[PDB]
Amino acid sequence: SFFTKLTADELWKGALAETGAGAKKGRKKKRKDLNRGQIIGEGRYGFLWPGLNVPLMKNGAVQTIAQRSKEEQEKVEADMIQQREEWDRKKKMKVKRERGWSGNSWGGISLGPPDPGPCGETYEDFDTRILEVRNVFTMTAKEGRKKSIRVLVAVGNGKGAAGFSIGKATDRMDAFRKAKNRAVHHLHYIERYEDHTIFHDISLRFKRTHIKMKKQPKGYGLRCHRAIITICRLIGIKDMYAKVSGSINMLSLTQGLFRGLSRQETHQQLADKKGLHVVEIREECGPLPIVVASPRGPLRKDPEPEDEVPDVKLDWEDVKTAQGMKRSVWSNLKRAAT
Amino acid sequence: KNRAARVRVSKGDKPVTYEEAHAPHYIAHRKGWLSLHTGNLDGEDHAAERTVEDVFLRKFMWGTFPGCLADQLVLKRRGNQLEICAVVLRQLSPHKYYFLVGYSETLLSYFYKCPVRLHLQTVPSKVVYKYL
Amino acid sequence: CPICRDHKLHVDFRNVKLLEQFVCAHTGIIFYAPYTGVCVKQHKRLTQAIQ
Amino acid sequence: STDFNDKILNEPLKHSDFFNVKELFSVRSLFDARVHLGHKAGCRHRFMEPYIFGSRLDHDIIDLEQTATHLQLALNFTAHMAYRKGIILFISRNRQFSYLIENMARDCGEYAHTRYFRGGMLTNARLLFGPTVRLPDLIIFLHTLNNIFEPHVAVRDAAKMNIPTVGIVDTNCNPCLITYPVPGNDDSPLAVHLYCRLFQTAITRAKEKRQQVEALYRLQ
Amino acid sequence: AGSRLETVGSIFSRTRDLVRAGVLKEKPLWFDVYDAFPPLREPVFQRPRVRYGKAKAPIQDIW
RNA sequence: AUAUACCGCCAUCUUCAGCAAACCCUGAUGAAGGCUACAAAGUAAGCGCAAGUACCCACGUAAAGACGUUAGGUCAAGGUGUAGCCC
Ligand SMILES: [Mg+2]
Ligand SMILES: [Mg+2]
Ligand SMILES: [Mg+2]
Ligand SMILES: [Mg+2]
Ligand SMILES: [Mg+2]
Ligand SMILES: [Mg+2]
Ligand SMILES: [Mg+2]
Ligand SMILES: [Mg+2]
Ligand SMILES: [Zn+2]
Repeated sequence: SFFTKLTADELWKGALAETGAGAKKGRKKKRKDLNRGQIIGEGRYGFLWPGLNVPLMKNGAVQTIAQRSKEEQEKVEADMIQQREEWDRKKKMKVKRERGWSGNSWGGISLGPPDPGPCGETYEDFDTRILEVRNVFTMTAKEGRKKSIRVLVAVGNGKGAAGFSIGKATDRMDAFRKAKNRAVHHLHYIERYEDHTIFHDISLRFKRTHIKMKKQPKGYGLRCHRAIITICRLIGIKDMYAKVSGSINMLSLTQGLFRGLSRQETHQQLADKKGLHVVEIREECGPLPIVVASPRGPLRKDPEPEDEVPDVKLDWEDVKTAQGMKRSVWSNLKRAAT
Repeated sequence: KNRAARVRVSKGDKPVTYEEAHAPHYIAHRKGWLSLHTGNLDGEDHAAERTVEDVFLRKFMWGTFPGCLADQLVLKRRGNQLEICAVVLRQLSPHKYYFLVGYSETLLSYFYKCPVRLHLQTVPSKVVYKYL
Repeated sequence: CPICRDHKLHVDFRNVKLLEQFVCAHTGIIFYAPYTGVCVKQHKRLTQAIQ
Repeated sequence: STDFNDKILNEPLKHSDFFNVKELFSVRSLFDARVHLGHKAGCRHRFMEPYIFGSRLDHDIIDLEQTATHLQLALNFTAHMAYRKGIILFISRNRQFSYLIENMARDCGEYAHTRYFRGGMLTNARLLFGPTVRLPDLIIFLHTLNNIFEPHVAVRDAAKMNIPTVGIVDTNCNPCLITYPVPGNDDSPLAVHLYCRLFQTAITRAKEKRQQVEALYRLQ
Repeated sequence: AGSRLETVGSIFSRTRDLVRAGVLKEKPLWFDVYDAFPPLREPVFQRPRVRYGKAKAPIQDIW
C-alpha cells in the first residue's frame, strides 16, 4: 500500500532505536542517508528527462525524451554501485590513533591547543595532555545510576607555563573542553634551571603521595612516573629523576608536583636571601668555580658557619643507593627515550 | 505523557519551524491548517475524498521535490482549482524546479481531473522559529 | 626500527650527521638499543660505524 | 605614540611622590579622625598584629606611623592608576556608608559596588556583563569585611583576576591578600569620611594632572 | 589568561612570571605602577593559624 | 517470536515544579556542594509551571503538564531492526 509508507527520518528513528528503555541505562547500527548519491530523475528504466537529469539544450536543439540502451543503463548502475561501495569502504576505514601510555588508555593523549579566548587571546603555543579519564557514577533520586566523566588535563607551553584542571561532564568531549579551558586560567610558572631541569632536589608529600624529584645533568632524560614525564614535557623540563611513593593517586600526584615545582628557590633567590655568591662546582669542569648567582644587594663578609656535621634529614633510599645496597631488578632499566 | 506531534526538548541544538514548534492544542490558537477545504464544514460532503487526496498530494510532493521542501505544503481548494503553496530551498537548480513544477502540475491535473497550480516560495535555508 | 624503515639512511662511518643522532651530545656515549629502538643488528652496525 | 606614552605614562613613575599625596594627610589628622581605634583584643586577627601599636584596656590601638606609610603607598598607587585612566571601583558593605561611598564614587568619576556582591561579578564578568567588558584596574575596599565579619569575597576574586586592591584593614581584618593594606579604623564615621575624602582628592588630583600634562604635551 | 591561583604567589609575581613566559602579551595597566612603588609587603596568601602552646600574641597593653 | 531493539500513541507519579546546557566558585582542584534580602557565590539561555487561549467573566472547568520512574502498555492500528516459514 502506498499510503502506509513513511519517511526516511521516521524509518531510521524506529530502526536505529536510539531512544528507548534499552538506552535509558544501557540495559550497532549506522544511519545511512539513502538520498546522498541519488540524482533527481534517475530511475531503473534509464530515462533521460531533458532539464532534470540531462542538459535541456543539446547543440542548440531542445532535447527530447530518450532512453538509455540496456547496456548503457547497466553501466550506469554499475557505476552507482561502485560509488556506493567506495563510500561505504571509506566510511568503514578508520585512521590509526596515536596512543598515550597504553593502547586503550586516554592518559598521555594530546588534545591540542586550548580554545582561543574572547579578548583576542590565543593559546596555539600551548599543548594539552590528558592525565586521567574516569567514569564517576552518582545515584540520583529519579535517574537511578547516573554516568559522568571526570577528566584531568594538563596544559603547558614548554617554557615554564603549565597548569592542570579537572573537568566534569556527562560527555567525554565536553569534559575535555571544560578541563583544558579551565587549565589555562590556572597556569603556574615553573622556574627551570638552565631551561632543562629543576633548581634543586625536592622531597614533598601531598596528602598521602610522596614525590622525590632529583635535579639531573643535561641529557639524563625524564626518569619519572609517566604522568610526571607528560607534565614535565608540558612545563619544559628535559632532565629530572622522580620517585612517587605512597598513594599514586593521579590528582594528588599532579597537585603535589605542581606545588613542589612552584615552591622552589632559584639560585638568584638563594643568593639574595643569604647575601652570598652561589658557586657551582661541576666535576666535568674541574675545580673551576662558576658563579651562577650573586646577590642584588650587598654581599656578606661573614664566611657562613662551617657545620662539621650536617643535620639534614637523609632519606634511606638515597643512602642505600649511594651505598650500593639497593639491588633492585627494576632500577636503572633500559627504556625508550623520554 | 502526551506525544502527539510534539518535538520533545533537547540540548538546544535542534532547529524547528513554526509548525513543528507548536503542539496539537495550538491549532486554531497559534497555527492554522495546512489544508483548507469545505469538506469538514457542517452539511458539506466528500471529507474523506479530500483527506485522501491531501495525503497523496503530500506524499507525492515530498517524493517529487526530495530534499527541497523547507516546510509543510499548504493545500488550498477553490472551486475545483487546487493550489499547492510549497516553501522550498534554494539548492536545486531553477531548471529542475521549473521542470518539476510543470511536471507536477500536469500529472496531478490529469490524475485528479482538476486544474492544479504549484506556487513555489524559495528560501535559503529552513526557517528556524526556535532551537529545541 | 628508525634505521630499517628508511632505506635511504645508511649507517656508514662517513655519515657523521646520522651517527651523531645516536650519540648523546652531552656525554658522548652511544645510546643503548632500547633508547632509540634500533634493532640489535643496526645498533651493532651503528656502534662499529661510530667507532 | 611612542614619545607620547614615554612622557605621559612613564614620566610620573620617575618621582617618589609625583601627585604629592603626603600633603593630603598627617598623623594628627588620622588621630583626630580616630583612625587608630581597633576592635577588642578578642576580635583581633593574627595577621593584623604587626600593625597594632598595643592594647589599651583590651582595645587595640593601630600604629598610626605604619598607617601613615601604608596610606602614602595606597594613595600614590591610586593616584597613579587614576592618572593612567584605570577603572577604580570602591567596595564597601557597610550600609552606614553605602550612600556616602556611592556619592564619592560618582563625584570622583569612578565606580562603586556597595550592594550584595553577586557571585562572579569579577570571575564570571565576561558572561555576566559581556565578552568585551573591562574589569576594574584597581579596587578600593573601604570595608574589607562583609556583613557577617568575613572577608569580602571581592578580595579573593580580585586576587584571582589580578586586580590590585587598596583596602582599609581593621584589627579584625585579614590583610594577607590586599595589595595595599591601610591599617585603620573602618567603623567610625570620621575615619570613613577621611578615607573617602583622601581617595577622592587623590583621584581628582591624578585626573586633573593627567589632563594638564596631556595639554602641555599636545600644545607643544 | 591571568593565573587564577590566588594562593600561589602574589598578583605581581604571577603577572610577572606569565609575562616572562609569554602567556600575557601586554603588561596589565597596574604592573608598572606596582613595580615602581611596591607595597611594604608582597600580598601572598597565608592561611591563619591558632596559637596553641606557650606562644602568645606579641601585643603589649598600653600602660 | 522478540514491546527486554524500536518509531508511532500513551498510563503513571502529575491533585508535582522542577529539568537545565554554558560558565563561575567552594572542597588542599575526591566523590560532590553552591543558601541566609539588615543577604554570606552563584549567573543562567532553553523546556516546564506561569502567562496566553476555548467555553459563559479576570472565577471555574477544559486544555496544558517538562526532565525522569515503572526494560509500564501496545510487533494485533500501521511502519520497522533482528530472527523464523515459503507445496
Ligand atoms: Mg591495544
Ligand atoms: Mg494524560
Ligand atoms: Mg571594623
Ligand atoms: Mg515498554
Ligand atoms: Mg486534563
Ligand atoms: Mg498553563
Ligand atoms: Mg515489560
Ligand atoms: Mg505485554
Ligand atoms: Zn632495524
